[PDB]
Amino acid sequence: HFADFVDDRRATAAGNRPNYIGFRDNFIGMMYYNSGSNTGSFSSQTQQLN
Amino acid sequence: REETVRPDLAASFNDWTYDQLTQPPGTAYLPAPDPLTGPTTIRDKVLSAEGEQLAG
Repeated sequence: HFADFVDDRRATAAGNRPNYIGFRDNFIGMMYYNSGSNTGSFSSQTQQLN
Repeated sequence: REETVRPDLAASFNDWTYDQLTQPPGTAYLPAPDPLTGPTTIRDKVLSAEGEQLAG
């Protein structure tokens, strides 16, 4: 980006900060665990039994 | 064939009451059992009040 900006010839350049973006360890936060408002459901058919 | 016309249907012609008609089959009246005596009604009030949450 920049590291110092005085006149149009007299500037300097530093590389941007390294930013790694990937998924979490063990895929934490992919799946709504312990969110009561939207829970998953394992049930048989005749499914009145979450 | 007209010898066996069962002559009290012809007496009340177009005026048949309930005992002269073929009814759909069905048993008599047995009273409905107590829902307190159900197999899992009271024990759901007891096992949950011990601290459990039940489902199934």
